[PDB]
Amino acid sequence: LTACPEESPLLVGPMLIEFNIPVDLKLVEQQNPKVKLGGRYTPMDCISPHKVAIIIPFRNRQEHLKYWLYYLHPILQRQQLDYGIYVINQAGESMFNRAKLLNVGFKEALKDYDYNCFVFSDVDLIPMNDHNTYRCFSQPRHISVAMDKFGFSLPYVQYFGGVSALSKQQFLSINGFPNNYWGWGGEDDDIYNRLAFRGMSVSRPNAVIGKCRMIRHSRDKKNEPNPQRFDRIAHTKETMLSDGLNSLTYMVLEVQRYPLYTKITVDIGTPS
Amino acid sequence: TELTKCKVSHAIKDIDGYQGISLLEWACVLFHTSGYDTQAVVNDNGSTEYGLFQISDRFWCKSSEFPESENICGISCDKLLDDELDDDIACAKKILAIKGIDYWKAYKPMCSEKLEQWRCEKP
Ligand SMILES: O=c1ccn([C@@H]2O[C@H](COP(=O)(O)OP(=O)(O)O)[C@@H](O)[C@H]2O)c(=O)[nH]1
Ligand SMILES: [Ca+2]
Repeated sequence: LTACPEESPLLVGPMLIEFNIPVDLKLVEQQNPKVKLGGRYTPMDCISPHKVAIIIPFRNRQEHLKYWLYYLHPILQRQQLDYGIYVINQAGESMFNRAKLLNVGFKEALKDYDYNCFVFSDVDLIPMNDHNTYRCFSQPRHISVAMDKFGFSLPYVQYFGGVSALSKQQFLSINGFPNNYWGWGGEDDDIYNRLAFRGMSVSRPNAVIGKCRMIRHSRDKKNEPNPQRFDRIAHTKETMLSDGLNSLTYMVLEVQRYPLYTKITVDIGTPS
Repeated sequence: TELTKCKVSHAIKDIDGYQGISLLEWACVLFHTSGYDTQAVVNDNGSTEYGLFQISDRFWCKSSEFPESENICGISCDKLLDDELDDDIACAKKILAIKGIDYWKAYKPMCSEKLEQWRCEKP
């Protein structure tokens, strides 16, 4: 009945994150008995004020998800968050639309519980220090701040890709994310633009507690560099009014509830 | 071959200033243009862009698929995929003189402010 402490006493700090030893979900499930059907966990000791929905954009990346789950579940519990895992699976073969799947995650998670915070994470990024809290702050939160891929440094100060968090209000205020970015790149630069045009800046853990590992992979098919990203990124100010939460359309083809997570398959259409 | 900010700034010294562009602006541009990957190859629309600078085979180099390209730079696009940047730099230099920095579309939107961060903090 007690509010959880500002900082959790279960934090372990830096952790070794490797991807050699193959993972067994069933074992992971076993090691994580407190996680309920659909990837929902809520602290039984204290009351967390962080009602977090972790949203993962997805498509043929099951190996990655296994690892994601194995590492994050223990981590999110140590962070004492009231959370749910949501894998938004893009059905079909058209270009990958990261930002639109995240938008869907937001709408679809709100149907299950009244989450107040939203973490958007790619399947291939694992935090290497549990002090890098997966929650919302007074400002929009960029989490995967120092990825191994960029030599544990932030590639550019305007970077908002990888893992980030927005409270429900912060998200709503920018009309959520854009649905019009198909193919790789720029949607995160757009989101960043959106925040700025709404008077919000970006909060970030320092480079040491934000060390992040990214599971290596080959550039995915159907997610090639968007040739228009640069043009689109320059009109955020105007397009953000007509492209976002208020223009989201999709069809839910299937809601799967596994013990460690909830996976939704959706048809979000094609690059119109 | 995935290079880094500093490697890029070191191999690019000779293009600094040309057409008003600094090495800050170049690292910024190259990062968003190629990710600093000398073997980057991106298909756009009926044309392919090559290397660190993503030089198009539509007008700048001769590619096995576009044997009619004006090949303004007079080079085989494939020579833009190795780790010798001299010819990539020379061609870039032609693109600047003839079309200007806006050939590189990342320039205006990503590289118009906050350049301080793009400097290489190493000798
Ligand atoms: O075919 C695809 C392409 C992308 N993704 C998801 O989209 C994210 C984007 O990865 P990207 O290669 O752009 O990572 P970045 O280089 O921007 O860190 C991945 O992490 C996945 O969660 C996926 O699931 N399937
Ligand atoms: Ca070359």
